[PDB]
Order: sequence, then structure tokens, then C-alpha cells
Amino acid sequence: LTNSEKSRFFLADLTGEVQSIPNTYGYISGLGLFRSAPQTQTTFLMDLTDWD
Amino acid sequence: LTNSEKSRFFLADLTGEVQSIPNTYGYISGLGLFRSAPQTQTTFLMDLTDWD
Repeated sequence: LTNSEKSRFFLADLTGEVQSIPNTYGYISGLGLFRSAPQTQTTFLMDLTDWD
Repeated sequence: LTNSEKSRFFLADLTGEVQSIPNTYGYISGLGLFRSAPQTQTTFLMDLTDWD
């Protein structure tokens, strides 16, 4: 199947491949808590009001 | 789109406004214990009779 470890005139089969994908976490972006508010300017203001 | 801070010639966003309405309680009023008795005069009387 494939050329041998230390000679080009001998064969040795390649039996597949193994991969190691890193660990990615979620469960915070999974919950629909943060609603997206797209805007146009580089900064935004907000008004605070209250009474008693 | 509103005037940004520090400058009257650039613009920023006013996303919105949050409010702090004071806490109000209505348990007794919602209990319905006190039935309404509308009146015409300014004072009302009552008779107190008892025996032993």
C-alpha cells in the first residue's frame, strides 16, 4: 500500500489515521440570553431614569 | 443618533432607556375582604343591641 519505513523497494500498509480536535465549550452562547443589538456608531449611550 | 460626549461634531447612538419603578404591594386590596358601601351623608350611625 505504502513504501516501507527505511527502503523504497518494500511495502507496508497505511492503516487509517487518528486526529485530536481540541476542547471547545458552550452552554453560555447556547442560551438565548444575549440579544443582538446591531448599531452604526463606535459608541452608544443609554438613559437612566427612576422615580419614587 | 445623538451628540457624542467630549465633542459636538461627532455622533453616537442612544440605544434606549431603563426605568426603576418603585415596588408596590396589593395583597390586602386584592383579598377582597372589605366590601364597598357607598354613602350619601358625611357620617353614618349603627345600633348596638345585646342581651345576656
